[PDB]
Amino acid sequence: AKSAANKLDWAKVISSLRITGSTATQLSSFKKRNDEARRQLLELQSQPTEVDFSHYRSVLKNTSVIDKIESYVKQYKPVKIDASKQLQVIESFEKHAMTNAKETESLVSKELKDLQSTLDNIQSARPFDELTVDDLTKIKPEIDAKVEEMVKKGKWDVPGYKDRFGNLNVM
Amino acid sequence: RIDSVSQLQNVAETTKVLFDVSKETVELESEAFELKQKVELAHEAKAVLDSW
Amino acid sequence: GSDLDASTKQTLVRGERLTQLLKQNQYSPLATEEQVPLIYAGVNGHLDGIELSRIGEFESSFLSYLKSNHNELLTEIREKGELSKELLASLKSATESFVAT
Amino acid sequence: ATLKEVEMRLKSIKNIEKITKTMKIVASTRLSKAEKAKISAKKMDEAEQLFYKNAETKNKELIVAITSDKGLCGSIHSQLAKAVRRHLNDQPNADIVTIGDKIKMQLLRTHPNNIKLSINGIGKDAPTFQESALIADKLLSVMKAGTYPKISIFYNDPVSSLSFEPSEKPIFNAKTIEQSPSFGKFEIDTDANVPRDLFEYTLANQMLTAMAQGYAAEISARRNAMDNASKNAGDMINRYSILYNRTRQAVITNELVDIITGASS
Amino acid sequence: ISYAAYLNVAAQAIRSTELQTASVLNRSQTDAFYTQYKNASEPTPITK
Amino acid sequence: YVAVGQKRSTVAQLVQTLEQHDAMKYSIIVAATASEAAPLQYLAPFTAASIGEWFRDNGKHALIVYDDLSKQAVAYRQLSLLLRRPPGREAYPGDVFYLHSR
Repeated sequence: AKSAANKLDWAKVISSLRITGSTATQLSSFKKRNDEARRQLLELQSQPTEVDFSHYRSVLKNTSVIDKIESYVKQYKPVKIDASKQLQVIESFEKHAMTNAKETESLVSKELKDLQSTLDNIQSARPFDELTVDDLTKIKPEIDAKVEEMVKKGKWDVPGYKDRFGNLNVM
Repeated sequence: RIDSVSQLQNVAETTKVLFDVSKETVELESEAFELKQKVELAHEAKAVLDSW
Repeated sequence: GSDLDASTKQTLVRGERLTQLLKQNQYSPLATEEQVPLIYAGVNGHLDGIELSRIGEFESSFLSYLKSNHNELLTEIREKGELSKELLASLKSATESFVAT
Repeated sequence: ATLKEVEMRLKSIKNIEKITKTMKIVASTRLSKAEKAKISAKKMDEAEQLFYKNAETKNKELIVAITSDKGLCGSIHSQLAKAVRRHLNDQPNADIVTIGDKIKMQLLRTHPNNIKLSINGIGKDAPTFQESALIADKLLSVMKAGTYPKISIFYNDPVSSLSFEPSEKPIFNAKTIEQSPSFGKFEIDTDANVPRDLFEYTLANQMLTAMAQGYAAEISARRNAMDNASKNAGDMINRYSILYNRTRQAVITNELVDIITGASS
Repeated sequence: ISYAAYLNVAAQAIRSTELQTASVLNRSQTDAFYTQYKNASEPTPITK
Repeated sequence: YVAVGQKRSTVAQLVQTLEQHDAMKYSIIVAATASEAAPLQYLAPFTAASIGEWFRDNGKHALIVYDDLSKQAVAYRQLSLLLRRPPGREAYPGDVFYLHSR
């Protein structure tokens, strides 16, 4: 009933915890909970929808006013208009949402498998001893760019080299 | 990085279910408004009959 | 003017919360099925940390929360009148869930 | 009854009176030792101050404070607590090192950043060089005491033996000692560790003196307090005694009325 | 080791031939646990 | 709910409260207001009790509030003192214990 919605909702609350931001997500959840909690309290509040003209008409001596308000109740048996009012806007918003959802989903699925491939590539070929430094130049011309820039600069100090590889010095 | 990615992955599909469900629930509350108005009218009718 | 040690103040802190838990306004009876959770929370010290002022808020809200999700749980407490393993675990998880939020 | 509830309360007040009497006497006993110690301590300090005076040394800022670890000391704890807060308006960032549970709690509430080091177990015993020294050593290791170019220590100076005034003094810093106007009239080595040593040595020696002053103020204050306690308790005895006496007569009267009523019937 | 800590340990040792007063011994035995206080917080009350 | 010795206004509010919470529809309210006779007050718990016994006899389970039982004692005190029975402790006749116990 309401419990299917609310179990799935709260399961999503602790799932939404996983993602970041929810400053106005929670206001949406609050609204759906609020009004859902209102309608159940309404439905529990409920009186019978027509007079008990069994007891309370046979008490009354002032006849045919019970028949009046009976006819007034049976008149207003048609309550008022109701429809799916969000039926164009709910489909539009969810469509837009769905587009975004599929976009994120496809993106992360792609990225996941890319990360698997990279993880596998570092595992199946891990250079940490040898592999030509010429090959490191071949896989990255960033090497030659920096080397050329350093030679052009006329600086043979490489900063960063010193902070994780010592310097042999006699001073 | 895979860990970050995995969180987003599972969320991305499943959230659409709740998105729909929550709005669907709000539709049910519209129909509940009609209930409230029935309840009200009846309660009032009973009250007057008691006053008589 | 006795300067209490922390162990005594664990008791004291726990104790204070129980006192706030008991209070009930005149002409406001409660359903026993929903008095069992409140005591579970208190006795299992989940309220001990919770700030003294907002215990009443916690009580109100907790009941609302139990009405929302664990309304199945409440029905069982009505039906079986002794807490089963499943109920104790369900109740423990639920209570834990509501300590923050 | 009235009679019994009066009587049990009157007994309670009596027991309280006896305890406050007892405490007051015991306080006098303790006070003699406390004061004796304070003389010796003060003499010892004065020699170090002799150097500092001639040196004219002139003192982030550190705050160290000293009070009892336990109540029934009087208002030592809270008069110092208030005066720390006052001098914490004179520096909005200082690290307060609290030697004493009573000062610890009060300051800990007001700024829950500043409390950086705190001790516990000092106050129970009369001050000892060993304790002061270890705290000084810990002040150096944990807090890096020399780094602070200001240090000030708080204690309660026992102005008169019926009074205690919360007091502070400035502990001199090693940077200061170096550059102090006189430091050259005094002669010592160029391979001297004299700043790094003399600072440390007076870190404890001054601190012990402060503890001796504080402890003496604690014991003095409790003697005053327990005396005043005895007076207040006495008043309560007199008040419950009159109540007891009246109530006793009243019980007799109430019994008599029942008897008369019976006799009449 | 701190210079004054150095002197302290020496003083404690120096009360050891022996003839000594209880008050000396009390003066040479510590009775405290320093409660380090983090920023509110407080690392363990290590025996001083 | 048995109400002995209470002012008409308290009682009237009480019956109103019970109707307000719509809990009047299974209650019996036995009343002996403050004005009402000390003999009627003395008799009032005991006649409430019999009404209760009708439930008890029927096998029905019910609950009887005797508020205030203290006012029964005042009533019996008056009753005895004008029957000129020798007055007990605090002028409550001694068989007040018997009255309450039975």
